[PDB]
Amino acid sequence: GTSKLKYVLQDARFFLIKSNNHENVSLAKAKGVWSTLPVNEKKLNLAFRSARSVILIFSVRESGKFQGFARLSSESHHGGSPIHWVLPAGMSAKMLGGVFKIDWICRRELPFTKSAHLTNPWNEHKPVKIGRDGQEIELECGTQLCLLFPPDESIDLYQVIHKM
Ligand SMILES: CNc1ncnc2ccccc12
Repeated sequence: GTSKLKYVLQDARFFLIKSNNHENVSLAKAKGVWSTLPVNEKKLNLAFRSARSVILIFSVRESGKFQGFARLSSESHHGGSPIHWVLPAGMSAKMLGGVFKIDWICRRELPFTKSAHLTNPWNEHKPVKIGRDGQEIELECGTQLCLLFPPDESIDLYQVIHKM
């Protein structure tokens, strides 16, 4: 069903995460963490304090798909265990030092071909597949994009709801 999902998405903020590689998205699915550059680190830290849920929607570059989406459960933190990201060319581990804890809501893929009818008012009404890392997605677009994903029966939204 979709009722607990819709409850989680009600009045959420949505952000596009564009991973350069698959390795870090698999790590993020395994460990429930994400790290971004400080400009997006600041944006997400602000959004986490402002909304009942902040949803990150992942897509790895060149894949033609989204790989799932997750909810921020914390602000970024520095000083923990060095998460072994595959660091992109031009990105240092000090830049990715901020670590967000995330709860996955769906780890299933969605091909871009299935989101062609959805455009983002905060990105000039471009198809929602188009955007740089950190691009905020408007409420209705983001909600409808999340509802397009195949349900992930492995995930129980009860624990997620217990953090809102
Ligand atoms: C886990 N950190 C990352 N991994 C892969 N690509 C990225 C692109 C922009 C910012 C952060 C990235």
